[PDB]
Amino acid sequence: IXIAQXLRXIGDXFNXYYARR
Amino acid sequence: GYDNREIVMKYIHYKLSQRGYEWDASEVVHLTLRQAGDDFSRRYRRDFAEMSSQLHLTPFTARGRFATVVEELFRDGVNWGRIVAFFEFGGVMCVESVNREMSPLVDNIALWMTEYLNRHLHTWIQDNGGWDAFVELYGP
Repeated sequence: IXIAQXLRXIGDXFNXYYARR
Repeated sequence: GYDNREIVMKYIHYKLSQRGYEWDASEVVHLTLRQAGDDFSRRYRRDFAEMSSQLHLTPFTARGRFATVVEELFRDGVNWGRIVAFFEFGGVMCVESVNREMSPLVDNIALWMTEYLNRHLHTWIQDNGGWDAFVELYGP
């Protein structure tokens, strides 16, 4: 549930880094 | 877009070959996901450094850990970044399986990932432009 919530946080941050326009 | 199974198979084959392991079984989707996965891994290398030992992977723990992690990852939502993390998490599970002398698990993990895409992410993916949208947001 570590690994999963810390993938999640960073996935969201990553999906920032690749925000639309 | 098209087929989730092929997308999984190609991603996993690529992640394993990077570590020198050859796994027995348009292209712009596969390439884009590779590029995104590699940048994800490059950026968050350090952050998930301990992960393989955190995984504590065995034949009895694998399915349960996969469910636990993937279900928690997408509990409150789905987005392309979380999907890339999902693919990378799978890649890590496969690499660790070969490392812990559990290479047959690789086929199971590919099935688990394929099933999860087909049964739980499919709706979101189609509602949000399909793999074509991913290509436009993340690829060339």
